[PDB]
Amino acid sequence: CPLMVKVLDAVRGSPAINVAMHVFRKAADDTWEPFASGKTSESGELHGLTTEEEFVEGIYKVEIDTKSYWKALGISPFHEHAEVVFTANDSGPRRYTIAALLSPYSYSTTAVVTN
Amino acid sequence: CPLMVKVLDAVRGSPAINVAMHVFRKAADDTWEPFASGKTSESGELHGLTTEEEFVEGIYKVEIDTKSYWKALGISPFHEHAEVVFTANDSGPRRYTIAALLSPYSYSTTAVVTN
Amino acid sequence: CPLMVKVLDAVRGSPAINVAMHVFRKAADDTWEPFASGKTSESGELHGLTTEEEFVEGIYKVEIDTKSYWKALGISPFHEHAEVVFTANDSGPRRYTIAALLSPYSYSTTAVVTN
Amino acid sequence: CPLMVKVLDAVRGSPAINVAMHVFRKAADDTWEPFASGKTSESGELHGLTTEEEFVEGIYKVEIDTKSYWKALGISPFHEHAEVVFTANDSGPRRYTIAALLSPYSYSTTAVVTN
Ligand SMILES: O=C1C[C@H](c2ccc(O)c(Cl)c2)Oc2cc(O)cc(O)c21
Ligand SMILES: O=C1C[C@H](c2ccc(O)c(Cl)c2)Oc2cc(O)cc(O)c21
Ligand SMILES: [Ca+2]
Ligand SMILES: [Ca+2]
Ligand SMILES: [Ca+2]
Ligand SMILES: [Ca+2]
Repeated sequence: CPLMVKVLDAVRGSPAINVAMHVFRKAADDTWEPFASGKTSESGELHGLTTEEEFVEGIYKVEIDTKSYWKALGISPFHEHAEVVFTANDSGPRRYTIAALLSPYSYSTTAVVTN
Repeated sequence: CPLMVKVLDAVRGSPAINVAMHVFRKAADDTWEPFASGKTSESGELHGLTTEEEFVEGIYKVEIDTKSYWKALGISPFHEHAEVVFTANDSGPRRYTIAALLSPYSYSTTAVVTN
Repeated sequence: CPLMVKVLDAVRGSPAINVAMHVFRKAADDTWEPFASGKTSESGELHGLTTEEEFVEGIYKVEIDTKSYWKALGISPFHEHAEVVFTANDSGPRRYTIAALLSPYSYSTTAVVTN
Repeated sequence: CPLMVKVLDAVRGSPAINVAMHVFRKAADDTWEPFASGKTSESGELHGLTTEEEFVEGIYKVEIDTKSYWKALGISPFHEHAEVVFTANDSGPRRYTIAALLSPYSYSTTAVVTN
């Protein structure tokens, strides 16, 4: 699993379940092409987005639909979504875990990159 | 000053100085048109991006060039930039302060919305 | 003002107002003696805790009563308080701003140390 | 495993390995009694601190020795340690995951509480 996303809810102290996200990859013409999508599980994790072979060097964007998450909980949040944009595999294949910690008016995101 | 951006550096414990950013407003064709830009001051702040009359309801994106900041410090970063996408809404007088706390592999962003 | 504390609320997108805090200085017998205290203003800030002459090198602890804050808002919190423990060091003129961003089950704290 | 701690390094984008921490439990006389200790593994996690039977209701403090971690990497950080203080099991047994994201001048901590 070369790309995994974990989302946590800082209001409830729980995984953020059923959070939709879309991954894009920058094309040679500088447009964002769709790459993968899914939603987080009961553990707040989304696995299986891509494979080692398909996850080539490039600039990737993970768009996490945080607004829909908060609205379903009755909360009108500040952000439309959380965006994570990064260059991947520029020094060879790596495994990426992208984590997001969500509050209505704030989020934090980190990356753990392993060889 | 209806919109201010403040950027902090979590490695140095300092304002993040000379950080470039661009602000975009979402157009009707779902594209991002440039709206304002600047670089942070010695206090890590960027003021004067817009005026009350110009800052109408809509979806705005603040793109903070964090990669160039870490590059100038000789530190290898994860993100291409930090993106803050939000809806500005008219409900009484509202001033928006977007704050971002930067680390090489993580960032946090919050919004302080006041009257 | 060599020491200022700023507290923000990530659920409401606002300064965290009327948050009590106590500052302690570590004594030679490894106990915490009270040094200063106050409550945050309507801007979420607490100034005037100490003076340049009094704020000598040592280990300091800022205990922020986050539990009482969330209780007053009717929101069940995780932490009893938020603790910030640090060494103040003389290396040129130094002003310390401790910032804390509060959510019910999470907090973030940073230090901005300037001249 | 009713109590687990995970520590991440926001400068390197990696688990924070070999981070020492000590857990204390508040006694009836309001002193902090030692409860458990250990260090994080290669995955940045510390498991096996306690058991369901031993982890009774009470106020617990997790003291994470972040200063020693940064110093071994050549960095002089701001904080002496990261402290996480919380009431546990007040509504019956729960499982607690305490996470800390570390930077030299900042840290974030969250809790995931499961039934
Ligand atoms: O608005 C903020 C929030 C910001 C902040 C952002 C993310 C974080 O995780 C933390 Cl701890 C703190 O700190 C600040 C420092 C400051 O001098 C003035 C400010 O307005 C802020
Ligand atoms: O990987 C992480 C990191 C995440 C996190 C994200 C942003 C943050 O600011 C903080 Cl503190 C923590 O917390 C976690 C909680 C958990 O149960 C299992 C995990 O793997 C993580
Ligand atoms: Ca390459
Ligand atoms: Ca309206
Ligand atoms: Ca000295
Ligand atoms: Ca009870």
